[PDB]
Amino acid sequence: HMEAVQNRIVEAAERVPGVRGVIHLRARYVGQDIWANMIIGVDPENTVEQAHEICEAVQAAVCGKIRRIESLHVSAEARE
Amino acid sequence: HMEAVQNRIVEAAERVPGVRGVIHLRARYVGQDIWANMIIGVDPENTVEQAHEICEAVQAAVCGKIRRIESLHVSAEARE
Repeated sequence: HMEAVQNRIVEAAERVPGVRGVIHLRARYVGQDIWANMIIGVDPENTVEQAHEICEAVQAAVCGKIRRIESLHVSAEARE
Repeated sequence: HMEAVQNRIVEAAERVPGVRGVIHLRARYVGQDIWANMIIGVDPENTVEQAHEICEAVQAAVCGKIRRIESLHVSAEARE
């Protein structure tokens, strides 16, 4: 029953400047810890550097709000 | 192990305009649901009506962010 935690991850991610939706989220329990992988949408006209910064901001925001997450990998794809 | 959920309640409550800290929070599981009772601080110079509105706003904010809560009673006390 991972809906509640995944809902929290998505909402946290979406509240970060530059996030155009969560394209993909795979979360799994490793013991009582969550390890996750996420792909966010970003403006196709952002620079690669900006997209990297937005990914780092999502990582901080999400990990800050969901204490059980012990690994979170965030990548980005162009989204209009 | 109610720390994580109680931390979430407190943080949610504090982010509501007019909340001057959480003075008291008693939360308990009833099955897999949380029932809670909270006292917030408010400006002593707010009206009784305003304090009521702030309590209602905390109730909405908290219940909106913590899905397992099925009852939340919020009251207010003067805090400088």
